[PDB]
Amino acid sequence: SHMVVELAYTDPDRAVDWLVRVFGFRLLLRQPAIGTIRHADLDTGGGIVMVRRTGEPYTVSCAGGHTCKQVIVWVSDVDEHFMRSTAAGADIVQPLQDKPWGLRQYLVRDLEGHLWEFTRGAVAMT
Amino acid sequence: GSHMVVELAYTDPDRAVDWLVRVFGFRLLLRQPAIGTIRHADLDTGGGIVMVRRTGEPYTVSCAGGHTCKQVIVWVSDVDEHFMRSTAAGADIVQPLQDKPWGLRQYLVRDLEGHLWEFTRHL
Amino acid sequence: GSHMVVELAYTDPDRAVDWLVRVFGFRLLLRQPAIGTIRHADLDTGGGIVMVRRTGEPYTVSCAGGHTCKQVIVWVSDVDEHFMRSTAAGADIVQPLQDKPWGLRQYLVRDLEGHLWEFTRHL
Amino acid sequence: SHMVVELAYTDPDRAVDWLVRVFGFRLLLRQPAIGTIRHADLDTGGGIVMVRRTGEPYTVSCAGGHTCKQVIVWVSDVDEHFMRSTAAGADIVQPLQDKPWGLRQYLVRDLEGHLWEFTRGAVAMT
Repeated sequence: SHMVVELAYTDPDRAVDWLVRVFGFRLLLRQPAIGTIRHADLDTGGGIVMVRRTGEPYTVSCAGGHTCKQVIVWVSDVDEHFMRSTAAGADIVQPLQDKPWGLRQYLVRDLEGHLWEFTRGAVAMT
Repeated sequence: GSHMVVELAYTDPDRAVDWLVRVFGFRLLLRQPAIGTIRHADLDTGGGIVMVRRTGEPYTVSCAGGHTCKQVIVWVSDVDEHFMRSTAAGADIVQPLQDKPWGLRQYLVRDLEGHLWEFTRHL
Repeated sequence: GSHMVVELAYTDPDRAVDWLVRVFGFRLLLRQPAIGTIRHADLDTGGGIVMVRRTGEPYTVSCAGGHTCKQVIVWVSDVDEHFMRSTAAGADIVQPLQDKPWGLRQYLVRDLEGHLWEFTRHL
Repeated sequence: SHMVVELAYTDPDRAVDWLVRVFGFRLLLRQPAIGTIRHADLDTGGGIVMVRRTGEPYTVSCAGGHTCKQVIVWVSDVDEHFMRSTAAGADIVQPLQDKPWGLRQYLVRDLEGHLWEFTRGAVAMT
């Protein structure tokens, strides 16, 4: 396979900071290294997303082909995640709930209104 | 030492693994969890891995959207013997084995979920 | 006898083939056309085929839409030696080689077009 | 990798017949075998498409997840293709033209308004 998820923000500078603080993401790579952000790769703890500016020339050759509005992230500890987001006063759309199909999850909007869903042996044959 | 992994979503991974092993002759490498219904399985094709996942439970971060039919492309050495096994197993043949411009010998089969598999004699 | 084929679109297939052979150690199996710039190339990974295509020229019938970045998943036997070659070639490392829950050793690299490649020590 | 292209029609019966006659497609598989069409696979001469009803229960488990409105088909003989479509009086959106990037193509709408685009050595190393 599938697409890399890419997110477009009016200003990625504040978005990167907001996502790291509220959602506990970590910055892996940023471009340019110094100054205003044109591109950044963030570890969500359930995979990486690309964040970019709405418009401009793109730094990545295959970028700008799609833009995601609703992201699904699988997280190890969803309660602690839920606790950090609400303590920061994020726009919770749906409070943390057990779903009678073996999942617990919540919905939340980020600082620019994009919807995020956060949700929670081996036998090798030979 | 390298293996390309192709991720495919199935409604019933238990039945999909069984089907894929029986019909295509893939080999189960790994299943998760150990007990009960499979949520995730890795299958060796002999040249690449098929990662079977339950619908709605992708391998990594994803954008929200529907379960769609995938086209899978496979090169095989003996496409005639391959077609004969697929047919004997009762698979749904979409395009029967035929010659195509150049040296191509290929056929097309739909799996139990509806994914399309194209098997070609090394193109 | 089987080989899974993974199709990937590149703006400059000539440079992509060169890059992929040099950086990842893939092997050129086939190029089309014979003379001039490559429009299509097949690359052997040792366990699966990468089909390089020019952007806007897909392998088969398609729905209209943009050129997007793909995530490619690869299992490797010696991920340490693999990471050392990628780095020496100057590839853009997104996630440096690290241990992850279970027995996982993986890293992530972006290719010249921007596709993401995840290399893991047999998961 | 990519999706199979699936097309939804108000009545697939007429659509299948129309596509075979005007666009020169060939029916590979139909469901059910007898009676009204719920599902059909058509060879376009540049790959296969799935055609189905708008709604209903689906016969294919992975179907109904997407629906394509604009299809791109690569054809060996685009002039003959163009000639057959116009002789049948299909809604040509864009007449057959050489494009200064090495391609010749035309745009055309089908009987239910979906947009179709029709467009036109080996060295093994080892």
